[PDB]
Amino acid sequence: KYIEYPVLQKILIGLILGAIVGLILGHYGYAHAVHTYVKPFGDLFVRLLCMLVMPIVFASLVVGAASISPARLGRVGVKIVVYYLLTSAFAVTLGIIMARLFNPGAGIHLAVGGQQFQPHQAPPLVHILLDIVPTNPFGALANGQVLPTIFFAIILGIAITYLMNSENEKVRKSAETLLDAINGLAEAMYKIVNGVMQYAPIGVFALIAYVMAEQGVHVVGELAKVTAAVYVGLTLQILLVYFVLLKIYGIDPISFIKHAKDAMLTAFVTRSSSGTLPVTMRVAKEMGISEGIYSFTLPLGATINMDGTALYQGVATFFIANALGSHLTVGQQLTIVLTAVLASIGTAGVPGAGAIMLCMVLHSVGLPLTDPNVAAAYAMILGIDAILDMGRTMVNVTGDLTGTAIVAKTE
Amino acid sequence: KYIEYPVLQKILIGLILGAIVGLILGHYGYAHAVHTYVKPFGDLFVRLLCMLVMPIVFASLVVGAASISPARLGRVGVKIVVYYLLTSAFAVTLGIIMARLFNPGAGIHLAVGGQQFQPHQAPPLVHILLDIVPTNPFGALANGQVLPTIFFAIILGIAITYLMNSENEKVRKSAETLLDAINGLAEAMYKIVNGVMQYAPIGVFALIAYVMAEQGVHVVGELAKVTAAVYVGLTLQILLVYFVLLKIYGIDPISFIKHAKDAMLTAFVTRSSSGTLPVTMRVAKEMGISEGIYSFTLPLGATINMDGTALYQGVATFFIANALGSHLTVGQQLTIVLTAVLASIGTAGVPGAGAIMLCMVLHSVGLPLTDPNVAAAYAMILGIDAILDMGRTMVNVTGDLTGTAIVAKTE
Amino acid sequence: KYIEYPVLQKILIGLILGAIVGLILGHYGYAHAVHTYVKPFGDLFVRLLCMLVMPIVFASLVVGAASISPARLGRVGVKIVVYYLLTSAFAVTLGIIMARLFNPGAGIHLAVGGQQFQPHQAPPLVHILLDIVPTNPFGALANGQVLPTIFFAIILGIAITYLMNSENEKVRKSAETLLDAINGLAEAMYKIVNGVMQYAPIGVFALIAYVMAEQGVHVVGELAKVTAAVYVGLTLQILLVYFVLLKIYGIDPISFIKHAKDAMLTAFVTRSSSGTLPVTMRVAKEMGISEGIYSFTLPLGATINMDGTALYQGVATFFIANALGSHLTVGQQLTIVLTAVLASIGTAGVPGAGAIMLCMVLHSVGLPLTDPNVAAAYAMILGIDAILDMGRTMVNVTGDLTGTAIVAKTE
Ligand SMILES: N[C@@H](CC(=O)O)C(=O)O
Ligand SMILES: N[C@@H](CC(=O)O)C(=O)O
Ligand SMILES: N[C@@H](CC(=O)O)C(=O)O
Ligand SMILES: [Hg+2]
Ligand SMILES: [Hg+2]
Ligand SMILES: [Hg+2]
Ligand code: NA
Ligand code: NA
Ligand code: NA
Ligand code: NA
Ligand code: NA
Ligand code: NA
Repeated sequence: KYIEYPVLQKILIGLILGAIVGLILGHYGYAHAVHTYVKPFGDLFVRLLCMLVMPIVFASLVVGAASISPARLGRVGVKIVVYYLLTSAFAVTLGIIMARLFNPGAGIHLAVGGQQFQPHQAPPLVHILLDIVPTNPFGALANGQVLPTIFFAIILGIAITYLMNSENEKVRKSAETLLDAINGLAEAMYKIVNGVMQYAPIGVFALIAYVMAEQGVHVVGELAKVTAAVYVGLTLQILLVYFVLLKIYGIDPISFIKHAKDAMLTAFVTRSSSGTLPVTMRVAKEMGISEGIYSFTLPLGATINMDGTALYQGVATFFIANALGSHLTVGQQLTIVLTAVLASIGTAGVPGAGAIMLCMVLHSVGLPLTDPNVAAAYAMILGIDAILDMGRTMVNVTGDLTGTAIVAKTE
Repeated sequence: KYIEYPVLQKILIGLILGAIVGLILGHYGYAHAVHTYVKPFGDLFVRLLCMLVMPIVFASLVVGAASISPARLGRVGVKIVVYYLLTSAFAVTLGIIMARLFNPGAGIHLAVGGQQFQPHQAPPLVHILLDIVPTNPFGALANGQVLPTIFFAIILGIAITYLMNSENEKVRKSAETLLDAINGLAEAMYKIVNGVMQYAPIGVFALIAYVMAEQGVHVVGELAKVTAAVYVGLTLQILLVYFVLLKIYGIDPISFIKHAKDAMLTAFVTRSSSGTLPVTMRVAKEMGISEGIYSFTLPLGATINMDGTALYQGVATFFIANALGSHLTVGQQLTIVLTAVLASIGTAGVPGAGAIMLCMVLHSVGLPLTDPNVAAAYAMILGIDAILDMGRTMVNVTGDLTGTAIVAKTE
Repeated sequence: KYIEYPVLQKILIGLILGAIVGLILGHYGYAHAVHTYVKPFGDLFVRLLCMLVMPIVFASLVVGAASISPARLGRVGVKIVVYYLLTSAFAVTLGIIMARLFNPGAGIHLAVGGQQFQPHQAPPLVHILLDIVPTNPFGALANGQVLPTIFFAIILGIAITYLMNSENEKVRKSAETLLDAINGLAEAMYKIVNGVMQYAPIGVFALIAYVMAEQGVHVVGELAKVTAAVYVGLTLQILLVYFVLLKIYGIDPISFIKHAKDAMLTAFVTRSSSGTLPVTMRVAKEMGISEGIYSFTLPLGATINMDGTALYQGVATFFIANALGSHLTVGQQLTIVLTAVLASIGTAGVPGAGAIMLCMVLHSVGLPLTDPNVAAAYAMILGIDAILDMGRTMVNVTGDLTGTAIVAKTE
């Protein structure tokens, strides 16, 4: 093989290179040829990711839950925790607002096979609620059907914690192992993501290659018009959420960012919120942060509190929805906010991360990728993920420090 | 929230309070209003429990099996073990007899939606037997289908034990962990039960509230006429099984019970056979019981040997069956005995315990709760569970001591 | 029970005894009586094995994969590993050639219920490839569907290894447990096989008993005509593969076998490649083998590198195929080679081993045992497994030593 380059550029090459190879084929040799020999690889890629969606949505939440089991965290955390949720809860709320002013997709409308998309009527409100509670975890889990799963995972995780406080040692010990195994399953699923991401370059080249053969050039407008909605959203996040809640705690924002200057750029280029933990802690002290404080929060916000992603999944949803020609009904629209948070708490904080947990938010809100259109749209954002992933990852780290700094203030 | 009362009364309040709120609505505002705003909560409750039914029927038996893996128990146990089964095997056999004289349900007959219940013809005997052996554990397990599951769990558990005797240490160690993880899954599922039971008060209030709006008052007769069948069954258990097998071993029954006086009342009020282990052992010595003897049996009979429940599940089945208008065919009727034992060996020995493992015995014997009628009946017993649960739990503990005392005699 | 004999003979008795009881009923009392009271037991047996097929195809490969995770093995192994695959890869390639000259089954053609067998058209090549990648591991696994499973297992296993090299200790530790649990699941599934094999005597008696009542005596020709294809294949394996690659490394083959004389006969009679490890190592030195060399290879080739089985599963497939009247299309025919290897790397190296992993190779290549014909054919080979199993097991061990000896030469 030999293929050793820095995946980041190593992927941007497929993106920029795929777009051109796609367009030239815009005219000339009809893309049909592309939809036959090129797209197949773009699909292999798309599936390798949906593969993971279940095992991670599960293992990922049983662990996430246990890392917030009230009570199971000093009240030094209770504070920080309430922090992460509200930051992320708002992060998405903001994303929807960007989706509003910016109508990414709207106009990009596609009917794939010639037929358009239409969702199945939601069962009576009563059943929609009772359905969140799986009737058979194994089953619900066995065959897609997210929510039910999420629900069971949180209940499993939070339950495991209380076993750890069990007077009995066998019990206290069993829980430790089981919880240990789950985790690992999830932690192992990431190795797979990282691995898959090594194929990202080829896959991305196929996806965008295809989206260019078809859809003409109009997609470039929508794709970029999407990115705009994201960043103008990410920077708003920081400016309207961070600085606003930093001057609220007598913290100099300006100088603040000058210290996180290394923690941000690091995460922004590596895209590995997790792999950028050391650089996030070095900066922890540098700005006079108490040891027992960033030693606890920075490592927790590395997986949880990915408000940078929550904004992503918020806008991503409206992109798909608008591209298909469907209008999200407030209710499912507020389901995104509720979901995106758990979906973000699910993200691994690695290259693939974000995108993968998007399916979680799509299956919920009725937009199965098993559908020609949805899968056709999803394949677009998944192609420009890298771009959105960078600015994404950066906010994730920021939110952490910005939380750690504020928690110190009142501790 | 604030809600801190002693669940036991805290639930009896919903029961007694729900019945009245139900009847007043007997006349006046037709219960239809109830079947619309009240029943939904009674259902949330009913599902939270069926949820657990699979993970526990599995983890619960893999562990139960390993705790009886012949050989894997001193022959000091072999004795005690043969004891528990036969006590429980008969406990149910007795329950069926109570179901006989007392026809709980019979006359309570309901057709829910207006249609009546009718079971699917059982496949040729040949297939019924071969079917107990799952063709794909994961599958069989994934989507309901008990028996197959039970079967695989026992085989898994008993198998794990033999790995622990493996000369090789890696093998011997692996088995230890895996077995450790399973357990925990089950031990964790109980935390959930306990949790769910914290909702019991609300749920019960809904269930019985509904059963009173409909069915008029005739249900009170059947419900109580059921309780009778149980207790007059539990006391018979003790009197015809315990005292009979106590005077058979030169053990003074009268005085006997005077010592277990604290172990019984304890379990009878806490309803936590497990949580009542310390009080069961304090009494262990008090009556001159050898250390190495109650140190081994009392802790084993805390989970296994729940002959108090086996009687429950025995009568419970005939209640449902009679309420629907179906006559249990001897064969499925003897299936209950065979099932109820494993179902009791599955019970956790906690508040929820009993009822939850009932579904296990229902899915077997063809009475899926996924059915309007069955689910309608089940919802009745599940409403008066607390009452039956107390006298239940008490016999569970008794059987333990009554076994420990006899095993000492011959050891 | 009492039943304590040496399963090996203890089974040959059922085989030889079943055949006679079958034929006498050839004439006289039509076998219909047999297909009603005899076959049912032959089926119980057949299912007990298919039961295991999934849990083992999974746990079995996650472990197998981790035991070859490149890199995760000294380069002292890389050598030995490349060895096992190529030996087994060719072992099967050879089996197909035996299936060619010998047309086991061809002529044995059956239509069970009166209808013949016909496979479902394979989806477009594109989908056949993308389908190997499961969309939902849990699902794919939950309900049969091998390949997808295999694929995920290898990716899980190989992934776990890289977690063990993780700087972080928690990560490094989690992977250890999870990997530990999986293994055990598989190691436990064998206990079940061994157990099931204790029923082998009865089961085999039923199977062949039936195949004799029907099919007349013509089956004896095919059954034996099959065995021939195997052995004349196993001996060719050794002579054309081993001796050829032994004189290639200045190793005296003749004398060679005189030392493995005990390691072979041992494995040949016990049929437990694994249980014959000690006798394989005693011989390790005896022939001047470096400690650090057979201490690493012999224990690895005990589970992996079962080229004796790979030849089995190679011919076994053509037996079934020919018996049904279907011609394996080169492509699925080369799928067998690719599958048989993983299928052999799946075998446990115990009595049942081989046969059980055959289903793995059948589900792949479209020949579900859920089909009257396939299941009818499979039931024949499964009846004479013991015979093929012995000569099988022997080559498995041989390949090990023959690999160890050659790796020492160049190390
Ligand atoms: N990979 C990003 C998260 C995401 O893309 O969703 C990170 O490093 O945190
Ligand atoms: N909860 C009871 C058992 C049951 O209700 O089935 C106990 O403590 O043993
Ligand atoms: N049981 C054989 C393998 C097989 O039958 O496939 C062994 O000992 O290696
Ligand atoms: Hg996906
Ligand atoms: Hg239930
Ligand atoms: Hg099989
Ligand atoms: Na996350
Ligand atoms: Na974060
Ligand atoms: Na139990
Ligand atoms: Na008990
Ligand atoms: Na193998
Ligand atoms: Na071998």
